[PDB]
Amino acid sequence: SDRVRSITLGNSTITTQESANVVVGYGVWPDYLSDEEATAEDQPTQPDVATCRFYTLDSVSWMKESQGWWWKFPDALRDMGLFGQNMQYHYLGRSGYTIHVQCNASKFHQGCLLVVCVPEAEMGAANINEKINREHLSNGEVANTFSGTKSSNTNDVQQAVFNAGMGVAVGNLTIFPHQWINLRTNNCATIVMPYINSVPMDNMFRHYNFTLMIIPFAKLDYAAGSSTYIPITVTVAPMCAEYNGLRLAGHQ
Amino acid sequence: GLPVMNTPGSNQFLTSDDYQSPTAMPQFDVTPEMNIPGEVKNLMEIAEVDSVVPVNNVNENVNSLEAYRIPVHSVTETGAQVFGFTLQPGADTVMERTLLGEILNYYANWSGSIKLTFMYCGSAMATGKFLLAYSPPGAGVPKNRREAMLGTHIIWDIGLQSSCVLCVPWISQTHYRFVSKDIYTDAGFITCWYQTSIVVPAEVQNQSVILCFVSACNDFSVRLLRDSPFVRQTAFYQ
Amino acid sequence: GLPVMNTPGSNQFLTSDDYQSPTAMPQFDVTPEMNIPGEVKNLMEIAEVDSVVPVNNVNE
Amino acid sequence: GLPVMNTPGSNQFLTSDDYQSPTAMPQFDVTPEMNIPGEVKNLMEIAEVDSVVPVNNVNE
Amino acid sequence: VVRVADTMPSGPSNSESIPALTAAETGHTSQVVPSDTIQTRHVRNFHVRSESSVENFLSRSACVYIVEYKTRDDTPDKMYDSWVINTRQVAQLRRKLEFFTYVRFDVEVTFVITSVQDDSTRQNTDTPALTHQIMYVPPGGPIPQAVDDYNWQTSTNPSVFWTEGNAPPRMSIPFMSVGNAYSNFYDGWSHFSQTGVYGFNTLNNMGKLYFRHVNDKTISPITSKVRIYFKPKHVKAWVPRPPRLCEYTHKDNVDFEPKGVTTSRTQLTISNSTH
Amino acid sequence: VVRVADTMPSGPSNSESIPALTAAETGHTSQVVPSDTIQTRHVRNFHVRSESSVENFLSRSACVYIVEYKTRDDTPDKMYDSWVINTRQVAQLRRKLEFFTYVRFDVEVTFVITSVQDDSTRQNTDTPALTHQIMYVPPGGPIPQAVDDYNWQTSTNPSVFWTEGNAPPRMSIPFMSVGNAYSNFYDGWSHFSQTGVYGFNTLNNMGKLYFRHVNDKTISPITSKVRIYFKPKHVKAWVPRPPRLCEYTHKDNVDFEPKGVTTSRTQLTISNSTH
Amino acid sequence: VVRVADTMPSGPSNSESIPALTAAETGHTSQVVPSDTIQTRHVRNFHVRSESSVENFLSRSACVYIVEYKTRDDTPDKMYDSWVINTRQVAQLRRKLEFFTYVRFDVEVTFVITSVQDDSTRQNTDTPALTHQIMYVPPGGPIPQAVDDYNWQTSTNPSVFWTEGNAPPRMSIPFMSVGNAYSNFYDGWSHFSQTGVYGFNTLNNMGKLYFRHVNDKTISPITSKVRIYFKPKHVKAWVPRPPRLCEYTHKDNVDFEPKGVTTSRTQLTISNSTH
Amino acid sequence: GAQVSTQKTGAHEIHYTNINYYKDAASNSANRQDFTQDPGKFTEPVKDIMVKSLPALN
Amino acid sequence: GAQVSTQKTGAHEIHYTNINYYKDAASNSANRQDFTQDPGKFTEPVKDIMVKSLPALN
Amino acid sequence: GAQVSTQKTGAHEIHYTNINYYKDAASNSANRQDFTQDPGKFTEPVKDIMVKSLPALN
Ligand SMILES: CCCCCCCCCCCCC/C=C/[C@H](O)[C@H](N)CO
Ligand SMILES: CCCCCCCCCCCCC/C=C/[C@H](O)[C@H](N)CO
Ligand SMILES: CCCCCCCCCCCCC/C=C/[C@H](O)[C@H](N)CO
Repeated sequence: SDRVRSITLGNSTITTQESANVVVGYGVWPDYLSDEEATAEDQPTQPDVATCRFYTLDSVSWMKESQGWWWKFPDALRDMGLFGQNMQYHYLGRSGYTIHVQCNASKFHQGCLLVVCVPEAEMGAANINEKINREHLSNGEVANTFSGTKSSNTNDVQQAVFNAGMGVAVGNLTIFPHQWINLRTNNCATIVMPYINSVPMDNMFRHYNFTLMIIPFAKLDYAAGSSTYIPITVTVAPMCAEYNGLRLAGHQ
Repeated sequence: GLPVMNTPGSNQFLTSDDYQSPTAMPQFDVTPEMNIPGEVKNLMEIAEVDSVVPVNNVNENVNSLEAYRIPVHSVTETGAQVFGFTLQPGADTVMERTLLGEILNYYANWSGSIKLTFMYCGSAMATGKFLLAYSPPGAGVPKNRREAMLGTHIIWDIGLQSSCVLCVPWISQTHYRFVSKDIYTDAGFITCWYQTSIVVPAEVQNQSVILCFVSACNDFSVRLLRDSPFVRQTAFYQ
Repeated sequence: GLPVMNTPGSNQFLTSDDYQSPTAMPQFDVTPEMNIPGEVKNLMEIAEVDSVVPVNNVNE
Repeated sequence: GLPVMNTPGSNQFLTSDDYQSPTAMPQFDVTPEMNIPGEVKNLMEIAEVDSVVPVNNVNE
Repeated sequence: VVRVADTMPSGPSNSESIPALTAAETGHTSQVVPSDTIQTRHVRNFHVRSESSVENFLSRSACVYIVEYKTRDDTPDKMYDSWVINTRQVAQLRRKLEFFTYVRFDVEVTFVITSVQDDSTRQNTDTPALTHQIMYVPPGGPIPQAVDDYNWQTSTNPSVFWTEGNAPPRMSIPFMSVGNAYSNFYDGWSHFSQTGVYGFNTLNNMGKLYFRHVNDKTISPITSKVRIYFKPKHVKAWVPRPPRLCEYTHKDNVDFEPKGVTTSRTQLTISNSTH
Repeated sequence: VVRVADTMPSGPSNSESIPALTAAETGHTSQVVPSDTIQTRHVRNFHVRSESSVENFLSRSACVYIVEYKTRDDTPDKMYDSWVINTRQVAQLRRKLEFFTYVRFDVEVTFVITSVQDDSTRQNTDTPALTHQIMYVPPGGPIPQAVDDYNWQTSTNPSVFWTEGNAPPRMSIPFMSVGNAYSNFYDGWSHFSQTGVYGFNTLNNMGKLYFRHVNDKTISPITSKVRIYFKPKHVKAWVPRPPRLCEYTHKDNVDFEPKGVTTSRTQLTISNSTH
Repeated sequence: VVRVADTMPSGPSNSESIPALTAAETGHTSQVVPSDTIQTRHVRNFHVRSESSVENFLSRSACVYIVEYKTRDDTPDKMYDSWVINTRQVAQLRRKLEFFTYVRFDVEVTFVITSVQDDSTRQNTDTPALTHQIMYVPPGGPIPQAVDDYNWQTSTNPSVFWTEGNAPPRMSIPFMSVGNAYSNFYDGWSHFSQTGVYGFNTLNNMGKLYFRHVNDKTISPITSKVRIYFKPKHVKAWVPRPPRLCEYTHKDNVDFEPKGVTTSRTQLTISNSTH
Repeated sequence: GAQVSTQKTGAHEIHYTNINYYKDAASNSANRQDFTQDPGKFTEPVKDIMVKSLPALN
Repeated sequence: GAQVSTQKTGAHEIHYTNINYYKDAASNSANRQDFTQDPGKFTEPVKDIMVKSLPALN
Repeated sequence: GAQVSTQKTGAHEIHYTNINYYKDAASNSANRQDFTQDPGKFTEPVKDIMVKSLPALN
C-alpha cells in the first residue's frame, strides 16, 4: 500500500508506516535559482550534503488542555550545524524545506492535529501600541505556545487559538499547504515547501520566511489506564540551499 | 478644427471607468518579473478549497476553538438529530465567516453546487453510521429521520476512510440565488441524524468529535460586486 | 491635440438621442435568454387582432 | 460634429507631458548642424570616467 | 470564452467505486461532482467566471485618504497639507488587498477636490476660480515648509494643476517597487540584529504628496478637501491567505483585540419552530 | 426594407367562394383583403411599418421620479435623499410598459439637476459651483444615514459626479434580472403558504439611489431637484395584453375603482342632424 | 532595445595576465569587469540605460522666472512687466544645463497665470474674466512703454491670448541660435581689443517677453503673477564638464566665493564604533 | 472596425458610418432598423388552418 | 494600428475597436477579459495523485 | 500617415500609434527612445590602444 513512505536527504533517512501523502507546496518542487531570475553577480555556495539534511527540533508535550505551537523557520535552524554556520557567514540565503512532524498513539487514543505551513505570518501584539520582543516571536528550536483566552502579557504576541496570532479565522487557515494528523489513521505529516519571497534571495536573520503551526482541533482524550505522555516531534530538512555574499560572522 | 459634439456623461468620474490616462513618470523602467509559486488568476480558485465550518457556534463557544467541534457519542435509543443549519453561504451564521462565506459576501448573486466534507476524529476502535440529508424548501424543516430520508441523503459508514462527502446538488428555480436573505430564493436545510449509534469497546472514550468542511464545485459562480457588510470603521488609522 | 470645432447642439439633452454611453457595471454577465411563446416585434401585430366594439355606449 | 467625451486629466499641466504644440514661428529656417567632437548621448558615458576621490576630508 | 463545467447524466450504480469516501487528512480537496452520488440529468451550463477574476475584483476606484487645507490662516502649516502614501488607512481597500501576500499592479490615481467657504464676517465676496497644485515627491526629495516656499517649482518632481469646475485630475503610475512585487506582509525586522520596527513599515517607502492653493492670500478663508482615489490595474497576485476577522487599529502594525469566530446561534439543531 | 402589402386588382365575381362569410367563434381573425369584396385597382404601396416597432415605441426617455434635497438644514435627513428604484410612479412610462407581460431591455439613465436659492435674509452671497453625487447601491449594500457618513466612499458601488453647468450625466445599464425577463406582472404570493404580499412587489428588488451635495455646509440654503430619465433600449417583449382603462392609485399594487368602458353617446343611430 | 552587459562566468586563474594592474597616468579608464578579478557566475542582466539619456534627463518643465504685474496703478510701469530671456536665474535648470558646454534643442514654453485680489476698501466687486497677453519681441523690435501703447498690436511679433480658467498656454519654439549650438560658456570678450564684458553675456541675445492685461482700468487692483516653464526637447549635447560645487551669485557672470570640496568626517579610518 | 449601412430615406427618390467605442454590448445604440413582423401567432392561432374561400366551419 | 476583439455578450443570443494613444504600457486600459484559471495548485496539491474512484489511502 | 512602434515594457513578460499634426518638426514630441551610447571617446581616449591583459606601459 501507499501508506509506507521513505525519504532520504543526505546521511539521514525517515521511514514511516502510517503516512498519508506528501503535499508539495503550490505544486512547485524546490530547485536552484536560474540565471534569468538572478540579481547578485558572484558565485554562490552549494554544500548539498553538509547542509541539505534532516535536523530534529525539540519535542513538545501534548496534554488534554494543549492549545497550539509555532516555530519561525529561517530562525529555528540558527544553531543547527553547517546550515546555521552558513547562515552566519553569508549575507543572502535561499532554500526550500521538508517539514516532517511525528506523533504516535495507540488505537485507543483520539485526537486530531492540523499542521500548517504559513508564509509571512506577521503576528499581532498583546498590547496594541506596544513593541514585541524577538524572544516571543521566535525562540529557536524551542516552541512558543498559544493560549486558550485573550492573553495580555508585556511585549508578547496576542496568544489566542481562534485568531492564530494573525487576526483571522483559524478555520480558514487551510488555504496554506497543510496536512492533518488524525490519530486513528495517521502517524505523520510531510510538507515539502519551496522558496516563497518577493525577492530572489534574502537575509536569513532579518527576515522570517514562514511559520509552522500545529493546532489541535479535536482535543486529546484517552481512558483511565492508557499512556499519558504523548510527544510531538518536528524534523526539518533544507532543500537546494545556496548562499551568497561571504563576510565575517555576526548579525548586526 | 474637427467639428464634434459632447454627449451626456462628459466630464464625470465613474468608479468603474476603463479609459486611458497619461503617465506621471514617462519611460519608467519597471523591474523584471519573477516566477513566484501560487499565482491566483481567479477568486474561484480560492473558493474551491475546503475549510472548516464552525457548526457549534452556541453561546460563548465562539470565543474558543470548541465552535468547530461537533459533539457526538453513544445514544440511548437511535435516530436523533446531530446538528442542523440552513443552506445560505453568506447569510447563515454558521458559514458566514468561512472562506466561501467571505468571498460570497463580496458578491450578491451565487450559483452552483456545494461540497460538505465530514471528518470523524474519534478513535480507531469506534464505529458508527450517520444520515447526511439535504432537503429542498417548500415544506419546512424535517422533524425526524423519517422525514429526513425523503430527500437527498447519504449513509456514511465510518471505517478506514475517515471522511465522507455530501455533495449538495444545485436545485433551483432560477439560475442564481441571492447572497443576502430573501423569501424568494430560499435554498433548503442541511441536517444530520443517527443511522446507528456509536459502539465503542471497553477502556475507550465514548464522546468523540466530528469536523466539517465546505467548498464549491467546478460549476460554481458569483455575479454582482458589492462591499462586504463586515467592514466597519469609524475614524482613520493614525 | 487634434483641432476641432463645436457645432450648435453641443451639451444638450434630446429625448430622442441615439448615442453611446459608458456602462456603470463593466463586464456584467447577463443571464441567458429563453424562448418564450408570443414574442412581439411590432405593435401592428397587436393591432390586427379582432376586438369587440362598444357600439351601445348610450347613457349609463 | 463628432461626439466625444472628456476623461479625467483634461485641461491639466503635467511636467512630464509629451504632447504636440504649435510653433510660434512657422517655417523658421534652422541653422545647419556641425560635427563637434565629444557628443554625449547618455550621462552613463560621463559616469564611467575615473575621477579623484577626496578620502582625506578630515577637519579643514 | 471559458464556460463552467457541464453536468453529465448518470444512472444507478452498485460497485466498489467510492467517490464519496475520501481522506481530507492529505490536504486534498475532493473533486466530487453531483453526478457521482445522485442521478443527474444533462445540463448544458453557460455561466462564465468573469466578474470574479483578480483583475475585475480589484480594479475599482477606492478612497484612500482625505486631505484638508485652507487658503488663508494665521499659522502657515494649515494652508498646505501632506500625506505619506499608503493604502492602509481605509479598511475596504486594505481588506481587499490583504487577500494575497504579494501583488504587482499599475495604479490609476484620481483626485476629487471640493471647496467650502468658511464662516466669517465678510462672506459677501467675489472670489475668482481657485487653482490647486498636487506635487508628488519621490523618496528623498526636498520638502516644502510653507506655501510660498521655493520647493514648489516642480522642475523634476511630477505635478498636476487643476482649475475649479473641470473634470477630476487623472494620471497613470507604473509598478514602482524595488522588489518583484508589492509585499503586503513583511514578517521581519529592519535591523540585522532583529531590533527596530516589526512589520511592513520598512517596505512602504513610496514618497509623499503635497497640496496647496496656487492663488495667494485671499480676503476670506476657504477650506479645500481633496480625496485620493487609487485604482489598481494590470494585476497579478500570489499566495492567498484568509480574510481578516478582526477590526483594525493602526496603519503601521497588524495588532488587534481578539474577536469571536462568528455569530452565535444559542442552539445547535434546527427545527420547524422559531428558528 | 419591408413594405406593406400591395393592393391587387380584381373584377366581378359570381361563385361559391365566400371570403366575407367566416366564423369568429374559432378565435380566428379573418384575413379579408379589400380585393375580396369590392373591385379594386392595382396600388403599389410604399408605406413602411417603421415607427411602430417595439424598439421605436419604447426607446424614448421618460421622467420616472423627482428627487429633492438641500445643502444646509437643521435636520440631517433633508440634506440628502433616496429612491427605491421602480418604473411605476409615473403613469406614462408605466402604461407604455404594461402593454406586455415580460420584457428584456438595457437601460440608459440620464439625470437633470437644477438648483434654486431658497428664501432667506442673506441671499446676497457668492456661491462657488455645486457638485452633486449620485450613488447606486445594489440590493443588500450598506446605507448612508447622514451627508457626512463614511458609506459615501464608493469603493465598489457605482457612482457619478457632476459639476453645475455641464451636460446631463448619462450611463448605460445592462439587463439586471435574476430571471429571463423583467416580469411586469406577477400573479402570486411571496410565501409558500400563500400569505405575505400579493403582486409584483416581490420581484422588484433592483437597489436604490442616493443623492447629496459633495460640498459642505453653505451659508445659505439651496434646494436641488434632480429628475431621473430612463430609456429602455435593446428591447424584447412577450405575450401582449390590453391597455389599462382605469386610473392608477398606488405603486405596489394594481388596485382601482371601476371606470366606464368608453364615453357615452346618448343615442345609438347617427343622422345628418346635430351629431 | 539596448541592454547592459552580461556578467560572464569565470574560474581560477594563475598566469602572467594582469587585468588589475594598469596605469592611470595615460588618461585611460580601465575596462576591468568583475569576472577579471574574482570568480563570478553567469548573470543574464536585463537592465536598460533608458532614463539616463540626455533626452530624458533634460526634457522636464522647469520654472525659469516669475513675472508680476497689476491691473490698475498710479504709476504706469507697475501695470505691465517685461523679462529679458535667459535660463540662468533659477539654479536647478541652470545647473542641469551646465553639465555640457554646447547644446542644441527646441523649446516648449508653458505659462501658468494666477490672479489675486489686492487689499482695498472696495473688495465687494463682480469682476468679469481677466484676459492676458504675452508678446514676444525678437531682438531689435520696438518696445511698449505703457499698457495703452500702440506697440501692443502684434502685426508681426508672436503673441498669445489666454482667458482665465482655461488650460495653460503652450507653444513650441525651434532652435534660434545664430551659431551651431547654444553656447553655455563663452570664454572671451565682446570687443576685439579684449575689453568690454567677459562671459556668456555677449551671446545671450534672445529677445524679451512682455506682459499686460487686455482689459482696461478696473475699479479694484488685482495682482497677476505668471510663471514661465521651459522644456528642452530634441536635445543634442557636446563636451561635458564637472558640475558646479559653489553657490551662484548673479546671472551675468560666473563668479563665486570658494567652497570646500565635500563634507568633513573628522576621522580617516572607519570602525565598528560610533561612525 | 467600421460598419456601413443604409439610412432611412423616403420612397420614389445615405450610407452612414458607425464604430463602436466601448467594451460592452450594453453601451451600443438602439437597434431602430428591425422592421420585420409575424402576426401568425396572434391572428390565425389555430390548429387545422383555414383557407379563406372555403366555408371554414363548413 | 487598430485592434478588433469581441464584446462581453450573453448566451443563447460586438467587435469593439481599440487604439492605444500613449507611449507607455502603464497607460493602457484594464485587461478585463482574461477568464482562465487553474485550481490544481490549491486543490490537489499533492504528490502521487488520487484517482477519485480508488479508496485513495487504500 | 501613421507610424507604429513598440512601447516601453519590462522584461520577462504595446504598439502605440502616432500621427504628426503640424507642418514643422519643432512641434513633434520628445524622442525618448534613443538608448544608444559610445563611451569610447571619454574612456579609452588614447592613441595605440591597450589590450587589458598586457602590462600596457610594459
Ligand atoms: C501628482 C502626480 C503623481 C501622483 C502620485 C500619487 C501616488 C504615487 C504612488 C503610487 C501609488 C502606489 C500605492 C501603493 C501600492 C501598494 O498597494 C502598496 N505598496 C502596498 O501594497
Ligand atoms: C449611478 C450610476 C448607476 C445608476 C443606477 C440607476 C438605475 C439602476 C437600475 C437599472 C434600471 C432598471 C429599472 C427597472 C426595469 C424594469 O422596467 C422593471 N424591473 C419593471 O419592468
Ligand atoms: C509668446 C510666444 C513666444 C514665446 C517666447 C518665449 C521664449 C522665446 C525664446 C526661446 C527660448 C530660448 C531660451 C534659451 C535657450 C538656451 O538655453 C540659452 N540660450 C542658453 O543655453
